[PDB]
Amino acid sequence: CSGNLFTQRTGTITSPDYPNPYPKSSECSYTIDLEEGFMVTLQFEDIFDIEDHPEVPCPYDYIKIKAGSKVWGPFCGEKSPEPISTQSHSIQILFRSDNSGENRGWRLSYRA
Ligand SMILES: [Ca+2]
Ligand SMILES: [Ca+2]
Repeated sequence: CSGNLFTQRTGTITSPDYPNPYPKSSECSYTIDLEEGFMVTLQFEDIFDIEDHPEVPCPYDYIKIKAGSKVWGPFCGEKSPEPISTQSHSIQILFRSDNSGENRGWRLSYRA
């Protein structure tokens, strides 16, 4: 769940094995890499189910997105964020999980 490079102008990315529980000890990363001038919008779809924590926001299981100097996240819980207009052709996503719990993860679609 590392190394993927997405170069088509639309696509779908999910947590490993979605909608089944994601693996424990996940250290996943993904890149969307389109031609300069393209502008990617990210929209979560379907169920969103990332373990949360009572003491800190999204410490150990989380998704985070970066485009240029902009970072969105970390996100977790049972509700996705609203769609993200990245204003970029170059997007980095990472997804972490720890060794406990049994949550189903995430699905997002991207378009440019
Ligand atoms: Ca691991
Ligand atoms: Ca967990």
